[PDB]
Amino acid sequence: LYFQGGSLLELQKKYHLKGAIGQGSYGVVRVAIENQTRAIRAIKIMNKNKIRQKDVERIKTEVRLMKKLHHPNIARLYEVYEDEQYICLVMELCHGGHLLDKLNVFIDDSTGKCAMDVVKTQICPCPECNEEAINGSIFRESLDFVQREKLISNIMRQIFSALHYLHNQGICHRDIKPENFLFSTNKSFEIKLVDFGLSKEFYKLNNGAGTPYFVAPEVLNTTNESYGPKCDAWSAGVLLHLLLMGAVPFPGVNDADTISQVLNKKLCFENPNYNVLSPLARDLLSNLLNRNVDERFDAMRALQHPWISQFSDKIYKMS
Ligand SMILES: Nc1ncnc2c1ncn2[C@@H]1O[C@H](COP(=O)(O)OP(=O)(O)NP(=O)(O)O)[C@@H](O)[C@H]1O
Ligand SMILES: [Mg+2]
Ligand SMILES: [Zn+2]
Repeated sequence: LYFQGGSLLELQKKYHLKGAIGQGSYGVVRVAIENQTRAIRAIKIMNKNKIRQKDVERIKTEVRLMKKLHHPNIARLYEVYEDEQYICLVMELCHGGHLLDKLNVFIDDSTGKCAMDVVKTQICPCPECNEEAINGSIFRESLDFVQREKLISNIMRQIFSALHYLHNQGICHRDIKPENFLFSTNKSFEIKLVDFGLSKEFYKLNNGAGTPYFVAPEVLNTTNESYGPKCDAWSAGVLLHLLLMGAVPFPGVNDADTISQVLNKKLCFENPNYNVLSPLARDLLSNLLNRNVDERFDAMRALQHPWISQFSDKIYKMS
């Protein structure tokens, strides 16, 4: 666990450490102010001793990848600092909380339809969030059918943008799920992918999983790593289904039950329940949650699909 990082003495000179914005398995993530720029960062602190007591390879991979990636929907990793006991990762700070922190998705009992509320989250202790909170006024905003599809489509555009980029960089993510996306702020719906712990470069697959709800059947049905990045497109489809329908398509009582449903369940988007979706949403869902890998969309095809693209590629300015 050596990352060729700077010294922690340098870290404490360069950054002013503030309050926690999360806790991982190996330490906290703290807001930090870069002294010379006033940039507000997240510093992820990981205890090397606790790591060693498997995740070592995953961590080196996550760090090496996030450091080299440059995309507006992927959290940047700027700098690494370390000593014998700690790794400190200076990254882009997301103030808005997890996808499902801000988006409240549930089935409305009276109509049987999925409902969505947007929540103003109170997670970040940074100076900017502090300032806005004490000067401002607050809640839960309910979204109609049109608002929901527009917002969800926008979310999916960002997820597929990130995936297209990743796949073209030759990286399979393998853990696309709501928890791994954070909102940049409370002021917009910009999202960032913040976790690469299970990621692998294509050229290393088979060189010697994910959260069950979101894992593709071909991943579950393969002894080794003989599968492609369309596994990520499937995971994104599962995320989309949850956002649109209020529940995952394979809602097992436990992991074993979930794995069986993913493997056995042929999704039929001609079940009358999907009448609640626009024809385009229905069609995008069916093309992401296609068990036939050859036929399933990749990120590019998802991006070109009219549910995502229909307000783009215009000629005359009609606004
Ligand atoms: N760039 C960031 N900006 C803001 N918050 C972050 C950032 N990165 C991580 N966090 C928060 O820190 C928490 C822990 O990070 P995480 O990457 O989950 O560590 P972990 O040990 O992998 N825990 P888990 O993923 O649950 O097994 C996350 O839930 C985020 O809410
Ligand atoms: Mg993580
Ligand atoms: Zn903040």
